[PDB]
Amino acid sequence: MERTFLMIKPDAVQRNLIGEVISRIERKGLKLVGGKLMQVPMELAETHYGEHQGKPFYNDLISFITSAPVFAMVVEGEDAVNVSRHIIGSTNPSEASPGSIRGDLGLTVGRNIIHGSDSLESAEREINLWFNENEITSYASPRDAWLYE
Repeated sequence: MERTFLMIKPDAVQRNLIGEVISRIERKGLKLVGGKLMQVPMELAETHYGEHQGKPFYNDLISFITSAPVFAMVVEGEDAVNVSRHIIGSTNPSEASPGSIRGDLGLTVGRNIIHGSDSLESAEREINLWFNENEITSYASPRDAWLYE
């Protein structure tokens, strides 16, 4: 089944929203398949946000993402990448739909609660970068028979 990478950012962790964010993912029907609270190594940060490398907000993205732990997640479900993006909401929390994570919980584009893989491509990249196969479980849930055909 389709999988994506999610990350609860240091802002959420420092605001004590880990529980709140996880509930919103769970209840949508996505399956938590890998997860770990971890401090982010300087190496890992740069390679993860490689694609932005030139920008006006890169220096401050590295310092931020490493300023406290994060909750790194691997979530599984049908259409996971775009479903996740849907409940996460637009980058700018001022434009993200009310009801979405960013919409309800975040204030500013730089401090916006949670990261989600933006494509099937970067999903597979990000999953392999943050997790090793043996950290990612794979299991059936009672509700699976009732989320899908």
